[PDB]
Amino acid sequence: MIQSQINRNIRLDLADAILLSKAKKDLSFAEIADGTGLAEAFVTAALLGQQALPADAARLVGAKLDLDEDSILLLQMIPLRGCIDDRIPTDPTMYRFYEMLQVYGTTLKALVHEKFGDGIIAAINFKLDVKKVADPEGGERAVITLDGKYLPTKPF
Amino acid sequence: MIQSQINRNIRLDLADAILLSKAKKDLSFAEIADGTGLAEAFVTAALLGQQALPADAARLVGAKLDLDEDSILLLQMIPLRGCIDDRIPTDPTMYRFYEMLQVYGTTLKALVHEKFGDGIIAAINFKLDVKKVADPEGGERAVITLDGKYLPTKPF
Amino acid sequence: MIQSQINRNIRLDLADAILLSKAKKDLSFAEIADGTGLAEAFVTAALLGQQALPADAARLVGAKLDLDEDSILLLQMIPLRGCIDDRIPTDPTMYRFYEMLQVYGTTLKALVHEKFGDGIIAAINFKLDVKKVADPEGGERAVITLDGKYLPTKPF
Amino acid sequence: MIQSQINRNIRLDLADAILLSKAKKDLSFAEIADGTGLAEAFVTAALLGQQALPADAARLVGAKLDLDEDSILLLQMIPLRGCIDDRIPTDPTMYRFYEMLQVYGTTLKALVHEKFGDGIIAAINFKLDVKKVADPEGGERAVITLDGKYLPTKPF
Amino acid sequence: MIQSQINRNIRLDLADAILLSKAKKDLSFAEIADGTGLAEAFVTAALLGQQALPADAARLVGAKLDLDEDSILLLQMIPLRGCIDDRIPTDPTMYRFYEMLQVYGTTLKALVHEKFGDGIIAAINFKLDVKKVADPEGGERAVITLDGKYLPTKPF
Amino acid sequence: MIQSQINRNIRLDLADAILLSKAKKDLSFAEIADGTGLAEAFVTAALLGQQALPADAARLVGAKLDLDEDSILLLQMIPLRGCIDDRIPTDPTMYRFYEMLQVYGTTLKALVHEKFGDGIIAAINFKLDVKKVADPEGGERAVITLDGKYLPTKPF
Amino acid sequence: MIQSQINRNIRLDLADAILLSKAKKDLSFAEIADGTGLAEAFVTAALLGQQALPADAARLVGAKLDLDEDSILLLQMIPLRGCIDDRIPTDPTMYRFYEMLQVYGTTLKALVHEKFGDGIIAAINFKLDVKKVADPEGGERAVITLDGKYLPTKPF
Amino acid sequence: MIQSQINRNIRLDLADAILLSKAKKDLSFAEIADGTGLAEAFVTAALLGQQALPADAARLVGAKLDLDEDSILLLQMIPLRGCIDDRIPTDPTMYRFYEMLQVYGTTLKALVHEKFGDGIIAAINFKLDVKKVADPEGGERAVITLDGKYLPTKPF
Amino acid sequence: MIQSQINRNIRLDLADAILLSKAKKDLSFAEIADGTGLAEAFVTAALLGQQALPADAARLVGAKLDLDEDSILLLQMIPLRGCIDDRIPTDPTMYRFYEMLQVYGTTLKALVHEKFGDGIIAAINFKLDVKKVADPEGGERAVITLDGKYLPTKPF
Amino acid sequence: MIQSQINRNIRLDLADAILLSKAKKDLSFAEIADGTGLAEAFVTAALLGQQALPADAARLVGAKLDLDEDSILLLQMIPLRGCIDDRIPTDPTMYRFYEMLQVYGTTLKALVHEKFGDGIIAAINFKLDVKKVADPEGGERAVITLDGKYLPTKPF
Ligand SMILES: [Cl-]
Ligand SMILES: [Cl-]
Ligand SMILES: [Cl-]
Ligand SMILES: [Cl-]
Ligand SMILES: [Cl-]
Ligand SMILES: [Cl-]
Ligand SMILES: [Cl-]
Ligand SMILES: [Cl-]
Ligand SMILES: [Cl-]
Ligand SMILES: [Cl-]
Repeated sequence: MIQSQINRNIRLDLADAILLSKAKKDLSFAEIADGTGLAEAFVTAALLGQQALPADAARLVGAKLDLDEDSILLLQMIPLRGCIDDRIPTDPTMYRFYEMLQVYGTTLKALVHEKFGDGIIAAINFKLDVKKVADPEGGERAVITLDGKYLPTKPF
Repeated sequence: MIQSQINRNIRLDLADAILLSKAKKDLSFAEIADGTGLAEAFVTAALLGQQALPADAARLVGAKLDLDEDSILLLQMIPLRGCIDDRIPTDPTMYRFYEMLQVYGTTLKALVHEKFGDGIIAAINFKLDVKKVADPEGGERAVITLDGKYLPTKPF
Repeated sequence: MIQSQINRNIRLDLADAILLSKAKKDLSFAEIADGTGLAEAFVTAALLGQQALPADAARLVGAKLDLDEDSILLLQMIPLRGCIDDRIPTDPTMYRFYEMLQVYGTTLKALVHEKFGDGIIAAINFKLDVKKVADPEGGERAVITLDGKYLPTKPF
Repeated sequence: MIQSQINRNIRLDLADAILLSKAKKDLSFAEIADGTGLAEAFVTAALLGQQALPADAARLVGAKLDLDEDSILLLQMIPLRGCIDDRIPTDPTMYRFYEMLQVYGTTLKALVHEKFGDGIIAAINFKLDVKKVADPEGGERAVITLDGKYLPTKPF
Repeated sequence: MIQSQINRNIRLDLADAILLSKAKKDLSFAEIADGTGLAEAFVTAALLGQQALPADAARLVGAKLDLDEDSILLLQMIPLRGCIDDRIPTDPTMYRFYEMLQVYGTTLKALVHEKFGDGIIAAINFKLDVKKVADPEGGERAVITLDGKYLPTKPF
Repeated sequence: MIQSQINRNIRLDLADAILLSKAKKDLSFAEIADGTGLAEAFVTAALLGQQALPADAARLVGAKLDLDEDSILLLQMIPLRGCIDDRIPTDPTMYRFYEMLQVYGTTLKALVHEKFGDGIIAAINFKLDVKKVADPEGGERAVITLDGKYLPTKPF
Repeated sequence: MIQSQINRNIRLDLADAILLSKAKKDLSFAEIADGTGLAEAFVTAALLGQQALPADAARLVGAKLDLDEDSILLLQMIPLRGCIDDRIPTDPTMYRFYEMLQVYGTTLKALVHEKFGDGIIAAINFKLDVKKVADPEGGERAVITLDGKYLPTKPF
Repeated sequence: MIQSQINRNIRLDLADAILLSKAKKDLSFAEIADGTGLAEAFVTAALLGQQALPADAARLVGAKLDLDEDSILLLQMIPLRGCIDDRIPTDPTMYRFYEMLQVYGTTLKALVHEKFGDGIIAAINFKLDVKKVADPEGGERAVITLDGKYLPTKPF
Repeated sequence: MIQSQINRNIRLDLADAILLSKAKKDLSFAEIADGTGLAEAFVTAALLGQQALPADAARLVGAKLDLDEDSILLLQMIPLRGCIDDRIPTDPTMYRFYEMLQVYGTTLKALVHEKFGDGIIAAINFKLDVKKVADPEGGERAVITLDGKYLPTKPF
Repeated sequence: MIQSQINRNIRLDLADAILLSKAKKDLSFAEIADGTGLAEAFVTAALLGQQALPADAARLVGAKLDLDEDSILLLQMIPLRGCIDDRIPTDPTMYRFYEMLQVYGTTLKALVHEKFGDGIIAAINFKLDVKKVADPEGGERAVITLDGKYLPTKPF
């Protein structure tokens, strides 16, 4: 039977536990997700309390990280999502994504309405991935793809 | 000589005037940007107060929207950026981009550090893009790609 | 060509003009929405800045309210939605719906997950109606129906 | 004799324990409420810290969840209600109910005054329910019914 | 037909106008309410944007204050209530009532539940009067009576 | 020697323990205060961290509630007052007192200046009392009286 | 008859106009207060929207500053007090007094209780003066004296 | 070698421990500071986490309060200063000093600039003291003296 | 006679007017400061409402920018300082300085106490400067130098 | 394999422990950083949770401070940065750097755009150092150098 959380601190504390075990075992997120049949961003997000793992994947990551049974169960619960401590990130890495909203939020709105119509790009119907590639002017770049579904707002 | 703003309200007011004229003339953002040599997201963002147009682009868009001379001048000013009214968007379309941060912000941090290292993905050396794609299962999918430069944080 | 707003105050200013004209004419929202083909709540929400009217409806309600051409155009724009002045309503009538969230939000989460699964009840895919019924104990009750769609969240 | 709480964290901590036990036993909220004579939304809200269970119900759910006597006593306390961590939900599932307020709050006010008069729809003399209904265009529709008493505001 | 407001600033601007007129005419609130059939606290709250005057009262006070026709109509509108500028009053005289809540809010909760039960004392089914009397120990006291109905919350 | 607190949490944690004991013993606040010579509102407020008990009273209530010695001493401390978790109550019962300020705060100020002059009604030389009175129309009325000293502000 | 304000911006806008006229006339607050028979700090506070002038003082200062009759009437109103734009000062000069509270607030409380007892030092029965005193080790010191009455909080 | 804190909770937790000890020994702040060579307000502020004691004074108060060696060491650390839980005090006694800022903050600025010039009165080079004085109208008066150095702001 | 402001909006409005004239005349901040005797950052801060200009400097910049007499007088007023619209900058260029605080603020504290002792680095007895330097690895380095006087906190 | 944190409290708790150990050994930040090959501000920031140490540095500082293996592992994790408890520093020493932003933030923006162009000085590409200098007029000054790369924002 599906089970859900209502207080984020339970799964966020579990996340800190997972991170220590991961560091102690010198593991990557890529290798923890290996063998789950699930994308690295989905599995990572679960570990960090923002998604629920199916039972088989919870058991597999739990074995990797030497987690107890209550931890393995908790990873299968539907989370109380929200990873930002207090609404606006303080961490520079996370902040940049917030800054994108500050600079391009209204442009994204305007061009979503022009290209798709009145409604939204779903934050629920998703796939997410992060790639590193060379920058042609030197150095490296991130190409992060958010693959969402347009959901129209229509009169009733 | 470069000129810059310190109060966002001057350019956001101009954005509202620009959008009324745009509506009255039944124009798209695509056609406003057409002929400027500048990307539609860049020109859009400038009309909306979040980038500076070079003089020739400001004159071209100003002729298209029947803007006055002070307005064309204002569009060339480096803006006081920040499009969100009060920190967290109230608008559902814009809100989804905030919710993405709430769900995936720590995952984005985690994967950036794993794949690139310590530092940030910069959204000044950056361009965002929205593609319409047919969902193979009915409806339309927005693929939003975020491309920024990795700037490392290194010991000194 | 679709047109969109980015600062809520343009349409909220128009809303207050609408309400003054409506008061002088002694109009009801039911009568304004008469002949429109659209639900009372939908049209009312448009007048108040939170939905867009199709051109014919904008023309009709604009005739009823003696609106000028710019105002009729404004009602057809996709709004920057967000009706609450500063996040938490001050108005008692409005505040009761917020209090509903303070008391039942986590219950709504838990029951949505049990009945449907991981995901959301979609705020954009919608219909809303307010019905006055008799309270058998004396007085009246409001029955407010929120008719939404379940959108699942699934591993990838 | 009636007993009340003044800090929500006592009952919210109890909720987290209830949820871990419920998950360990793979129970649904529907079955926990079964045998209690009380609506599933009512009982669920109690477990989650937002309502008080009568003594018979507290004992009955306490038996099903293997709760100690202090916990069964706590469930009978009149709570310090307020389920949202910090005013605006971060969790997408709960956030959609907040967003309905941001889109429709003023419409709800305007139609309540039109149909009933000055005053409020109460959230104490109130019930809530959630029904699943197949969308005739594929998938599941969620109908949420909010039912409150009208309480007039009159001159004095 | 009943008319309502959605933005407090319209009625609060009018309240400032009413206060300048009242000051110019050197009137009291007691004098303004006299011959109205209505309690000074009700009429005063209406002038200050927090209640709706019935038509007869509105024209009466309108004549006294030399108000224009739009102003007399505005006074009959159901307000967007909320008199505090930003949530916590800055004014010492207003602050003291806020401080009563900070010191005695939980005691008020506890004693309401003991004396009446689970529920609220409605702040709507109300009447309010302020009296000045001698303090037996010297000086003057305010006796402020808040007469409201208990509305129970019962299991459902 | 008088002793005072600077962190409310010490007294608020004690309040919770007090409340658990009270419930385990099925005591009322009336009965806890009976025998102490001290008003029920004062004794209750002290238990909940908002007033200081004299030593004898602290011992009397400590006996009744089976409290340890550090707890009996803590009840005698002058508290760091402030019972609201975060400024605006989430609890419906307490929120109603906040709502009364949002509706009537400016009217209270206006009538206080009219009746008394410039200054305040003191929340310190003060007593609050709650009295049950059946409504003529069925059900109960809460008549709540706020009685406070007027303290003038005069030119210097 | 006494008159009062409910929106600080009326008196604050007047304050700014007073300040321009004062600067145009190259006047000091000392000189403006000369002849009123009222303290510098009181009269200054009045001009800045935080006290009420008696009529004669208001006519005197109004003559010095060439205020119209509406302005002189406004200066006699009991203000809606609160001079800080948004709770915490941004101005360094004003900020230092806030910093004094951050450093010494709990010490002030502790010593007040030790020296006087439970209660407060009033901020209404209160006079203030700023005095320049030569500093022995070079420079100037300000000695700000806060002179207010102890108001006990007693059991009842 | 000087030692400094960066998280206030270490020293604030220590202050609570000190206060329980002080209460258990029925000591005053005046007694605690005797023999220290330091002003009562300074020593008290140190115990409460807002100043650092010299080693000899830390040892002396440590002995009086029966503090362990880590605690005596902690008292010598330069604190992370800021005694207000959340920016605006809830406690009435502390709140009065905040209200003084809200009433007189702009007057303080105005008179400081007039008497001294552009710059600030220091809250670092700062001595303060609380004196009890009888009121010739009856009762007791607090005279708080804030004695700070003037620090000018000049062009560069 | 020294003159001072109490509401930042007067000088911030003037700043926007100044910036428009500066843009129309195609002037640099270096050119505006030319001839004044005053550092670029000091004069720029004055134009932007954060510093007062000596009269001769005000007259000079006023001539260049074609400002009226009232405006030239306003620039001589001691401002109500604080340039950030709402506490945390939204603009990326300004934000980086805030983020420096979030990353290195506790380090700055720690190293300041180590090198100098207890107290502060003043922002009054203070100047800053921005210098351009070539990056040998390509492009340009900005070296920002913060130079402030150490002001000790000593026991009293 | 690189490891990263998502909850600052883990590293901030470590920082408090480091600071107690450091005080017990009477250590300086200079001596702790000696021998690491890394700058004082960099190593200090790492101990304080705002930078990550390489393995050899982490082992070296951990030997000087008698840290356990888990703590040495923690120091090597990329942190969740953000040292300010709640956005605006309460501590005077840290606050002065915030005040620098409030006075000069817009000047910094304006002069960055004039000297460099549109874009940012990157708060990541960094070295900072704090230098103690003789003040010619008497006392000491802090010279703080922020050495960052200009990152332009260009049209596209
Ligand atoms: Cl990925
Ligand atoms: Cl695009
Ligand atoms: Cl509770
Ligand atoms: Cl249901
Ligand atoms: Cl009355
Ligand atoms: Cl009572
Ligand atoms: Cl006022
Ligand atoms: Cl003075
Ligand atoms: Cl003292
Ligand atoms: Cl410079």
